[PDB]
Amino acid sequence: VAGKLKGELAQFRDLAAFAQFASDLDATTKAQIERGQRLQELLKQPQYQPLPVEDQVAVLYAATNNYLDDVPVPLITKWRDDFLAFLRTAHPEVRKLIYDNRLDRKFPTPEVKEALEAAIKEFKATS
Amino acid sequence: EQLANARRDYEAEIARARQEAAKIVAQAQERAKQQEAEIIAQARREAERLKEEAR
Amino acid sequence: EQLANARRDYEAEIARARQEAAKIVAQAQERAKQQEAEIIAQARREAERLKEEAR
Repeated sequence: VAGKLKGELAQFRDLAAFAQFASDLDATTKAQIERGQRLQELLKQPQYQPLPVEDQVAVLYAATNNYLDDVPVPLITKWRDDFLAFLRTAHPEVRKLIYDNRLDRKFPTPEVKEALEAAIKEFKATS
Repeated sequence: EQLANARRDYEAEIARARQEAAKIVAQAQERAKQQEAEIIAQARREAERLKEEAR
Repeated sequence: EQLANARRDYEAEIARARQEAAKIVAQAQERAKQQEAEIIAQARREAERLKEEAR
């Protein structure tokens, strides 16, 4: 879940030069800039708030696979905190499945994929 | 025909959206109950951890 | 006008459903927060009792 995050942040840094222009950016460039800003806001983390690895991979999966574009930039930190609270309360078994299934060579297996996606959909609906 | 069909489909889609909103309301109530239960369970686990730490 | 009224009614229903869900979630979350604060206070009292036992 982090290789593609690194790629997207790289394109954001590459396109940071064009960000000054207004309306001169095509749909692809504007979408890439929005994704980059969203990822950057996601990385912003308060002090004394560690995230277990399962929460990290779940959050990055949510952020990178187009489940976060609708969320506006100023509220992404609260979105992440709310989503982590929802996971810790709603579906702890999802986090356990992530934790015991993180070592596997191909992490996005069908069961973990569908469970995590269902959790994200339920959270977004409840929002 | 346009007027009649528009009104009829308006009512029918209103009923369909009412069913969807009923599902949404049921989901909201069930999620509130499940979240209350999960908060209670997590608080109990935290209190047990605090008591074990105290011991 | 009827075709637009269909969307109007659907939007009103959606808004009602969302508002109901949000209010229910907020009330449940407030209740859960109060319960968690009570459990935390009980844990602190238990820790003070453990400290008294150690003393």
